[PDB]
Amino acid sequence: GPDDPLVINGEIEIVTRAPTPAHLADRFDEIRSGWTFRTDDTQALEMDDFENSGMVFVEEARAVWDRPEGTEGKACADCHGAVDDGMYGLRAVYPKYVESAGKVRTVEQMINACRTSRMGAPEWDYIGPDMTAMVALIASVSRGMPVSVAIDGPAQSTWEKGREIYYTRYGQLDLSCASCHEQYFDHYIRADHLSQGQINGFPSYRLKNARLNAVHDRFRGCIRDTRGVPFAVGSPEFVALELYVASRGNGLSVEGPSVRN
Amino acid sequence: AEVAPGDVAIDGQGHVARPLTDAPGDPVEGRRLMTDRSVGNCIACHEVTEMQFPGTVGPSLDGVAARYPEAMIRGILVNSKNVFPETVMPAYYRVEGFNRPGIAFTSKPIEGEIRPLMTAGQIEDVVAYLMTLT
Ligand code: HEC
Ligand code: HEC
Ligand code: HEC
Repeated sequence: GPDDPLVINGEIEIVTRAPTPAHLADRFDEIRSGWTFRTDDTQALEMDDFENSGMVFVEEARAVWDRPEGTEGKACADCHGAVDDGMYGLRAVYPKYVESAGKVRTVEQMINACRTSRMGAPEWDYIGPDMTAMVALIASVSRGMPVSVAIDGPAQSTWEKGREIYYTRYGQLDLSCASCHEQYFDHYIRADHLSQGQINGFPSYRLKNARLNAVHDRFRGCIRDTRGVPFAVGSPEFVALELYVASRGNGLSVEGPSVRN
Repeated sequence: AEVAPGDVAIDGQGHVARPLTDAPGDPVEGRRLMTDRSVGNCIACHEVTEMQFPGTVGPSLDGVAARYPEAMIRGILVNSKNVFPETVMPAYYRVEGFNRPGIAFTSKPIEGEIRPLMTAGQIEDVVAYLMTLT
């Protein structure tokens, strides 16, 4: 049900409904996880890692985390230690302004910066399976922590650009993210129950395509489906949109990898 | 002979008092177009019980012909925003003004002339179908 509690493995409390972030308060009476819009059967799949097929990829990435790769003969673990310690909390605060870059960066950009400059290893395709499994492992060790992305300070112009995108109609169908997810959440489009379009549960394991789905891959698919031309994955436009959409869910718990239609 | 997108005669309620083509509308083809996910895809948003798994974003169209005149129904299909300003229903006879329009779902930019989502004839067919909904 929409108001039932989500607990994972009998151990991790997930906040699935939260007071609306101050910047969005005019628009929603509260913010809700996508989990709260799913049927009971689908909801149950996220309650135990043994039933969440998304966690099979996470367990694979746990082995990658310890595997030396690249000309430097190093594994992530050689610098960051055990992933449960070294990545604790990170998913809750990205995208964020990164000192060394003088810009807002996503987790995927950071990972590929380490692969090339510190590991001597090939970059992973931004929305490919290797990257998305590693981003899911990083999400999974912060589950239950509230999403807390900064929207002001050095992130402000980026968040504002994201907001402009979220409310811009695109494609020949002429629809904005807000057309569906703000005005019509809790309605149906054909057999799909519209949520608020939150990303606190990403990468999502979709029962439809039986793989993990990267945030930028979901964004590209949504704009394509307006009969429109999406921005490139990893582009400044989708980095900005990710910051802004992440902020629409501030206060919900990290949930990734989640299970969705 | 079809009235091209540039040329449609729209009053100030957005109503469109004459047909967009001289070809008579076939309501059987109308019915098909509405549930064709490539053309009308109307059932994504609208229930019609006369006709599976309809959306709830738009109102049920049962009885629509009892409640609105034909000119208003045709106006909704030419450019819904003339009748329901800021609606999420697409403009099915508009060819200008889109941001980043793509060729169907291929993510490729439409370069050159933009064709409307439906033809004049397709619109008169849907209108003829909708007119059966009394
Ligand atoms: C030492 C040779 C490293 C290896 C191997 C890997 N990483 Fe790394 N990483 C390293 C440093 C010195 C830094 C800080 C750089 C900065 O500009 O802030 C990082 C940082 C990250 C981050 C960002 C962390 C944060 O606190 O915000 C991430 C997400 C990250 N590294 C991921 C990562 C992964 C997945 C790796 C294996 C593929 C990996 N790193 C290896 C140094 C080194
Ligand atoms: C209606 C035609 C839509 C538009 C415009 C956009 N989205 Fe969407 N989105 C839509 C559906 C029917 C669904 C599946 C059901 C649901 O959960 O809402 C989605 C899903 C998403 C998600 C996944 C939610 C989750 O896993 O919990 C996200 C993150 C999402 N949509 C984002 C998004 C953005 C950023 C959009 C503007 C670029 C956007 N959607 C437009 C339908 C529609
Ligand atoms: C969702 C993106 C829609 C699609 C696809 C179609 N329609 Fe629609 N329609 C939609 C809305 C939200 C509304 C109500 C106006 C508003 O913005 O609040 C409508 C309304 C109509 C009507 C008038 C019905 C009434 O007011 O009682 C008609 C006749 C209608 N729509 C027809 C129609 C057809 C034929 C479509 C496929 C070509 C179609 N709509 C798609 C939303 C959406």
